[PDB]
Amino acid sequence: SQYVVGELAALENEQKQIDTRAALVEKRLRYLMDTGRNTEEEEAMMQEWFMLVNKKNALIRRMNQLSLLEKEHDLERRYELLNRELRAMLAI
Amino acid sequence: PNASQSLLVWCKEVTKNYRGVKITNFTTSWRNGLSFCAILHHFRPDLIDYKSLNPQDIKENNKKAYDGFASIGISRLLEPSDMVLLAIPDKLTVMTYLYQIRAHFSGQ
Repeated sequence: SQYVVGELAALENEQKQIDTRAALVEKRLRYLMDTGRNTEEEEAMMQEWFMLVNKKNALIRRMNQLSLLEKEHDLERRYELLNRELRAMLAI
Repeated sequence: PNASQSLLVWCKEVTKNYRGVKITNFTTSWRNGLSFCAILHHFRPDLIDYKSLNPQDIKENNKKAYDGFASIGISRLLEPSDMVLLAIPDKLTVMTYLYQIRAHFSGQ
């Protein structure tokens, strides 16, 4: 529980910064691609676009790994949760 | 070579000698679905029968590739209907999509 949410919270925050910068790189890179106004800023934005894509991909992979672990915990909570039902059934 | 050039070179290496594929750009070269399907076939030939594909079946070729890629973890950035009525495919979407396919197979 403890390790997971700490890490998910941090990643989810970093994902918010990525998506925020990327919306702006996109707006801009699209404007340059459509107008042809500056093939050099264009290429530099493309690079940045792709760096941002790389970051997001690495976060998504880290998130999914953590989510697996969180599912395995949850299942274990449910295992222990069933043990409680057995106990309470014996408290007569 | 810059990021576009290197991506384009990768696309041509991977699809080399696939019948009906001719890559010269990130727009009209992708419309008919073959190029995408050839990329899929090259990595995962168990997921698609390339020899039976029909070059004129724009919707179906694109669908097979998008479904093949989605089935191994690559998010859909294109729908088959984005190719309909002779639309030129959006350059930045096609590039990002190919970028994600290459990144998937490079262990990202």
